[PDB]
Amino acid sequence: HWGYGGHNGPEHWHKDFPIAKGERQSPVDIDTHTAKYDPSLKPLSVSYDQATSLRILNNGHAFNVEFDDSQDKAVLKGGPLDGTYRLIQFHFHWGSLDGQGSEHTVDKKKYAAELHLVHWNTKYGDFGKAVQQPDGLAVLGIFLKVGSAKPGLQKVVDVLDSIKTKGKSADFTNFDPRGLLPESLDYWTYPGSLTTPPLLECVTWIVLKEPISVSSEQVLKFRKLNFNGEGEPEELMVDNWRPAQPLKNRQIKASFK
Ligand SMILES: [Zn+2]
Repeated sequence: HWGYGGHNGPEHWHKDFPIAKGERQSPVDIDTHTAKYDPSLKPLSVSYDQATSLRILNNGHAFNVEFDDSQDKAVLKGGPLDGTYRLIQFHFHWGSLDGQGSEHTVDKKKYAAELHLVHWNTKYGDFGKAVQQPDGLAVLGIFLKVGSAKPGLQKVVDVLDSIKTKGKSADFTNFDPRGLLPESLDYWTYPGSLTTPPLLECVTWIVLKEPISVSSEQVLKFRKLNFNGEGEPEELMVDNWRPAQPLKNRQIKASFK
């Protein structure tokens, strides 16, 4: 029953999911002056040329674009990672207004939205086994700011009318997630968690420094989605973000000087 409503939002999650008060929770504020440049970090390798998108789903919390993850098609490697991580889905978090929406913050700056590309470690065989391990997942986070349109986002925006409510899905083949990346792959990294219940502490976060630009119209169309199911009282799908959580005994590392 968790959500982002007036009585089931992030501040209530800990009652069903006590790990919400744990030691490695996400997101966090990235204090750029305390993050350490780590010259041992490698460039990120994002290999999406063979990615196979399948479907887009409104799950009641966000929409997920799902991929075929039964072979090494779309993988993330390098950076802080050991081994190979396969893309399973991406989704976004966004606000009701342009001044909030992101989950991670940068020196307390909130962006309008955040993209998460979720990948699982192939040495565990499946996503459900991977989430039980401290190196199971790698999530690439990309901030969105409102300005110029992102051409490679428009196919996502145009299908949202067809998945307005919880439990609706649409065929979403042939989408190229390379079109959602910024120019630079400089990043920050730290060990954390899923940002939705069950909030499992299985994620190596890789948060890009350079935001992508989207238009005001593109984000406006995200905000016309619904959290509810068909025929239920309309609840616009906005402010589906968890606020920043305590960093505790963790180090944020930067890939760049
Ligand atoms: Zn997310």
